[PDB]
Amino acid sequence: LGPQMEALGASDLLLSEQIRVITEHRYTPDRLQYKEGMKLADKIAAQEAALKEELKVIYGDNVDVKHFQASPRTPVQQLFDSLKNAAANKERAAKEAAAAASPYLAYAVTKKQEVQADPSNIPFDEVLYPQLSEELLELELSDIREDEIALEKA
Amino acid sequence: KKQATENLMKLLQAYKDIGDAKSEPLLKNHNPRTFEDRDYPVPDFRTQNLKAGDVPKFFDTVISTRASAAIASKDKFWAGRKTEAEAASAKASAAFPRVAVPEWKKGKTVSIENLNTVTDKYAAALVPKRKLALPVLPEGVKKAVEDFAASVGQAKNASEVSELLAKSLAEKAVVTEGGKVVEGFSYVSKAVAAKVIATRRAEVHERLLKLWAKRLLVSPELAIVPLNEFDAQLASKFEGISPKYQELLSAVAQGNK
Amino acid sequence: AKNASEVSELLAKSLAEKAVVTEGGKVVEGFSYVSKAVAAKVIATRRAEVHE
Amino acid sequence: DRVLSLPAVSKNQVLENVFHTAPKAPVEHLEKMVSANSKVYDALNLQSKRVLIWQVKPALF
Repeated sequence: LGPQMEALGASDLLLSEQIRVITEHRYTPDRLQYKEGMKLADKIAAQEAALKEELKVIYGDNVDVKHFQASPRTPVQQLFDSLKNAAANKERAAKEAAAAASPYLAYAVTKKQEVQADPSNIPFDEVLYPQLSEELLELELSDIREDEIALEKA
Repeated sequence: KKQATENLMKLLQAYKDIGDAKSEPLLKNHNPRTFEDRDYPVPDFRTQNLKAGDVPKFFDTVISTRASAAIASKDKFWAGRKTEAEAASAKASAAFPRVAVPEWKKGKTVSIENLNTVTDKYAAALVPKRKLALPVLPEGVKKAVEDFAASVGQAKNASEVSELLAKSLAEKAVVTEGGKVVEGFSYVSKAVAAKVIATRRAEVHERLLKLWAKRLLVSPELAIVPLNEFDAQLASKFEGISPKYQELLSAVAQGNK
Repeated sequence: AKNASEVSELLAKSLAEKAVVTEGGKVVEGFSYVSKAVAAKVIATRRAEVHE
Repeated sequence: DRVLSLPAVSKNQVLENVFHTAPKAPVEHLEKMVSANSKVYDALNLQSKRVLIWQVKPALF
């Protein structure tokens, strides 16, 4: 089994990295499944980059995506982290408005930050499109179900 | 270009109206796996004459043809669905709001106040139509509680008390749409979904381990051939199997002595 | 508002669970006490141990 | 032939169909309109550093 000794989400490596080593262990580079698995890992890496860039404003550059990927932050946790840096963000917005080239630009940055300061204005797709978020969940479980069906038949 | 843009927006609305009229799931028609026929006659490779390296190429061929057919089936549905939507959009009237732009007159001069009110409409669009009523503890309420806690001498932990109050209030946060509370709204957070996936993966993963354990306990010699190299040994006839591991497996099967 | 009353009940309980002891109006530091309910619970389990 | 019992559509193919295009950020629409509107303020506001009022209307003397 080699790399498969641990579950797809219980490794210290990133999800895109674990998929790569699993594909290399399950199939040879010439197989069709190998190409599809490598392309899949690249898509996961693209999602990881987008996931990082949305949180780098709170935790800095060293977001530790693997921690957030394995255990996403609860909305309650996201609220308390929004308030943790709320003071530093308000002061940073003030110096950004002072560094604005015109009064209109200062009004825009202050109005923009005012919306982003409200934790209720944080967009949650699970609230805006609940039927979509549940489908995204069962999308993963359906892929897992396919593997279970193969094991159950064996 | 404005006419085409309006026609596009009209088509987007038509797609929404027809999809909502069918009440069909959002990803059902976007997931190509819903178009795949799993009850396919599945041609038996034991009939087609294939050599050692031919079986994996044959399987990849069958998969490619099945995958291509499902892709073509989704395109066939999307072609019919697009035709249905284009007709419905043609026989429809578009009534959409105009872009919020600063008020400008040939002889006049725009003022900062108008520019700011237009910017306010942009910030109003950033506000989601539906949002969580996450309670932010006001300073007036925060200190009022801390003062009462210190009055009963619990000043040593008055701050910690305010943390429990905030958490307990957030755990029961309600959802609001258009500023009014939406009754009977249920949601699953990303953390819960990821937790379900994590446990669901562990269930199948340990099931996979249990599967192989039975094989290796009875026949440990299977470990001498790597899983990725197994397919390169198959053939249509048993006598056609590559002998690269045939003799080795027979010897290891006799045991350590 | 649907549960605002229930919230006040959790606040009161959480505050009482950490109630402090005062003597002469001033908080007594380092004061430990065992309530009658805890003592009775210990006796109940202690009796069940010997009884079984 | 257990491989033939699996779904032929790969997970990569599913993701490229559901996520065919990277979605634009909601705030980028504001930032782009604001950056353009900044030039409008620069064009027509008697208080800006650069103003066209002296370019269009030269002088009254």
